[PDB]
Amino acid sequence: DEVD
Amino acid sequence: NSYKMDYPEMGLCIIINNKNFHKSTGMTSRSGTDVDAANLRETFRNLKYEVRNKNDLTREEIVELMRDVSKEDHSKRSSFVCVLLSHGEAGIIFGTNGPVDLKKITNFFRGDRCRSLTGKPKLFIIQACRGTELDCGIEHKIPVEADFLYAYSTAPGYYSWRNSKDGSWFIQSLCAMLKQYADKLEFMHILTRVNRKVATEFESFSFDATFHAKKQIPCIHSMLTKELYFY
Repeated sequence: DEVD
Repeated sequence: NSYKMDYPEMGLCIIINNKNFHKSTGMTSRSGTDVDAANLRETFRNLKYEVRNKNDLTREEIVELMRDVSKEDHSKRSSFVCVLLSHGEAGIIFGTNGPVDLKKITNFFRGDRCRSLTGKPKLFIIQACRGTELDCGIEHKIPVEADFLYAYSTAPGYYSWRNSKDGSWFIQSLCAMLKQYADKLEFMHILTRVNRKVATEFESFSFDATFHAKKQIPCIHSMLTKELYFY
């Protein structure tokens, strides 16, 4: 899980 | 009451897939975005859209592409779809070398600026952050702005989540719901199913407590004037  | 989807062509589906950014921008590579892009390509291909994938476009290339597409003759096309996969901020999506205003992009397709799309649904699907908030969860005849729909992956002000292996929560859910329901549900109802899927089935896992156990709700902005059916 990563943020954009 | 339903948009005419009876034209010889369903329309264009432009997919802008920005994965790698210029070092100077300091933006991270968006691992998992290729999975999104291929998933959307196949999904929209099945709905009989003419898909065009574009990878790693500069802010200048994004504007130029949108200008050129808006200048095409869409007379024989029922609709228009643009999918943007990149970094973002409130009201903004990033080219590989800097930001572009979402308003500048969508403006090319206004009812008065793109005559061959007037009265036709113009769909913008945006997987991008809209700020840095995290959700902890809990227990003239026609207006020029008419017939646009904007399907944002996340609430205004909030980060949007992407899994490096599976793709973004939103695009994963969107393609799945289209595959399952495009032959049976109106588009707003499909997008509502996407909202529920993202809201209920996803939750971040991080070694970093700040980013752990976080949630996401997409946001539909509809200025559509008719129901949209893909069949």
